Formats: sequence, C-alpha cells, structure tokens
Amino acid sequence: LYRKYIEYPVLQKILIGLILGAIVGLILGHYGYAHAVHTYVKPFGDLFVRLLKMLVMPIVFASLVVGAASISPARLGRVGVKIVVYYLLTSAFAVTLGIIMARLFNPGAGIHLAVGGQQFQPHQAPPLVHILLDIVPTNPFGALANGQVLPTIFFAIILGIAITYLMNSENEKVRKSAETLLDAINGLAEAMYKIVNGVMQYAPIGVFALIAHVMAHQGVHVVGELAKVTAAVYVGLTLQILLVYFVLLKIYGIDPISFIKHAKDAMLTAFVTSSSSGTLPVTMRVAKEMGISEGIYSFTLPLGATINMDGTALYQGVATFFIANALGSHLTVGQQLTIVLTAVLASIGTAGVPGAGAIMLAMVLHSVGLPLTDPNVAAAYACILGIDAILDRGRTMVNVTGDLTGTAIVAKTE
Ligand SMILES: N[C@@H](CC(=O)O)C(=O)O
Ligand code: NA
Ligand code: NA
Ligand code: NA
Repeated sequence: LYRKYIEYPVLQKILIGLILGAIVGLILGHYGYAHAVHTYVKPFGDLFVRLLKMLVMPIVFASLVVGAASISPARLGRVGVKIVVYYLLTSAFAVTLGIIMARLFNPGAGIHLAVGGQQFQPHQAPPLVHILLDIVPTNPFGALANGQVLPTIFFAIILGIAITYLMNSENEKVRKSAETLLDAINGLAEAMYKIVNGVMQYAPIGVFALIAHVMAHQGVHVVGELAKVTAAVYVGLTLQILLVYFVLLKIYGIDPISFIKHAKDAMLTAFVTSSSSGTLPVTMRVAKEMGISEGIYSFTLPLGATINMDGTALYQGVATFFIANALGSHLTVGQQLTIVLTAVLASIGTAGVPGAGAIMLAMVLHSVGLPLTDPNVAAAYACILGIDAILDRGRTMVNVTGDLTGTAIVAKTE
C-alpha cells in the first residue's frame, strides 16, 4: 500500500509516529535494552538530519536572489509606500512579541543535550571589527562551497539588486541576457521546494527514530518541554491578532466584527493548505465583496503574499530560544537584538511553499553563533522540525490575515 501511505495526510502521519515513538522507548528501555535502540533505531534518525542539512544552502541563495529582485524597483506610487512601511513594522513587532513569550514560558529549560558526551562550549568571540568585515566574501564561489551563510546572504542581496537595473536597460541584448539568468535561478528555487515536500514524507519515520532514541536515555521530561514551545507559539500568535490587528482596525474605524465574518473563508483555506501562494485566488475573491477598489488589492495582495509574514517571524524568535536553552547557552542583550534584525530579513525571503520557513531558521541560528556544523545544534535543530507540521498550520493563518488587514487600512484612507 505504497500509494495509500503517500495519500494519507502528513500531519496525521507525524502524530502517529510521535505517539508510538514514545511508547516503544519506554517499554523497551525499561527492560535494559537502551543500547539496542542506539545501535539499531538511531541510524534511521540520522538520515533525517542529513537530509535536512542538504536543503539549507541552495534554498537560502536562490530565494534571496529572486526575493530581492522583486521589491527592489523604487517606483511604486502613493499606495506603494503605506503598504511597504506597514509590512516592515508588523514584521519587526512580531519578533519582539516572540521574544517576550520565550523569556516568559522559558521553553527547553531542563534538558542538557550532550551528543557525543561533550557539552556545548561556545568559542571565543573575535573582535567586532573582524566580525563585521567578514560578511563581505573574498571569493563568492568559495563562500557557497565552504558553507558560509553570512557571506552568502550579502552576495545574494547585491546580485538580485543588480539584476533589476539590467532589466531596465536600453540595450536589447543586455535585457534578454538578464531575464534568462533570473529564470534559471528562479527554476532552481522552485525545484528545491519540491524536494522539501518529498523529504517531509520521510519525516514520520525520522521522528519515530529520534523520539525513541531520546526517550530511553533522557527520560520523559523532554516531551514536556516540546509541549511548552508548542503552547508558547500559539499563545504568541493569538496575541498577535488581538493586540495588533484588532487595535489597528478599531483605530481607523474598520469594524473588526464585520472583518472576521467576511474573511473567514481565506483563513480556514490557508489553515488547511498551509500555503500563502495557493490561497491567493481565494484572497482575491474575499476582498472583492468587502468593498476594496480593484486597483488597490491587485497590487498589495500579490506583493504581501511573499513579503508580509508575521507568523514566520514570531516562530523564528521562539525557536531560537528553545535551541539555545536546551544547549545551556545564554543570550546576551546584543545577541537578542541581532535576532530582531535577522528574523525580519529571513521572513521577507521566505517562500509561500509549506515547510519552507524551517529552512530559513538556519539564517538566524548562524547569526547568533550557533552553526549547524556542531553536532549538538543539529540534533536539537531536527527536534523542532519534527513538529513543524503542527506549528505550520497556525503561522500560515497569521501570514494571510496580515495581508487582508493591511489592505483594508490603506483602502480606508485611499
Ligand atoms: N506556510 C507559510 C510559510 C511558512 O510556513 O514559512 C505560508 O504559506 O505563508
Ligand atoms: Na509584516
Ligand atoms: Na503574507
Ligand atoms: Na516571505
């Protein structure tokens, strides 16, 4: 029944793997068979970790190039300024709210990951001058091949901006050559998102092996911590709607009660599909009967479907704290502010494809000194990606909801 396995829903598939993973570890580990799990069940979980790390490098480079080549055009108009400034402010405030939830609920506190029998000891910090000057790569190819992600981000952003200037050039041969290069890079990004969909089909098997191995060694309190981070994200998402969207709507005069009733179809549709790109046709229909002018929502909505992601920004702030707390490290004031800047940039480049927001988490992990090369970081990294399907549902609703409420405010003031 191979076809039956594929057609079965992914979220219900992961939940089955997690429940049986806990049961197997407890009963088998109680009878003094812990080494059997480590020798046999662990290798099936190591494949999931290695598969996740492969997708990190091609996705970051390709998505940033195409993302930077679309919002670069300065000429937008008068309705193209209010929507842009609103998008940046909402994304920045989402990260701050996520930090508050992480510092309040304190997820991941109690477990000490010691993969390889070595506690995570942070390396000595080089001088700030060296760190800032190391962002510029000496060899753009070398940064991509060696796995350095901070130089990769800088080169991708400038390359995308330069492509935009070429497409507006007067010469016909230069314009044709610039469009071909962008399409080739665009086709690489789209091909990688299909691999992400195929990797998550193996996720229920990978989650089963990971949970079973950790259940027989670090007891049961690990599962309790996973519940705290799941509750922390959804609590923060709820406060995002009531304390930001509802307040702004009431201030400008738009009735929140009428807003939710007229936009319920979009939110539930985005919830089940977990995609903000396939929900766009549904979003276009909803705004029509609301009263928005045809021109207003024909420009902001396509732009906001890939730029305005408040849920992803809140998710990345909470997830980073969970990994650091599990490792036993401490976040300084300067490092926390670095999250507020890196998470906003990472959310802009994130694509609407489901599951693409946990691949950009590596951008903020490296920015705070937690590389994926460290075995301890990688083990904890795959722990939060295992339950990503559960968290992917809620965050997609907030991303779509921000686009609708942003359009209404602009349309109110014309
Ligand atoms: N699924 C989200 C993207 C993400 O989770 O990163 C969306 O469609 O907006
Ligand atoms: Na935003
Ligand atoms: Na969005
Ligand atoms: Na995005």
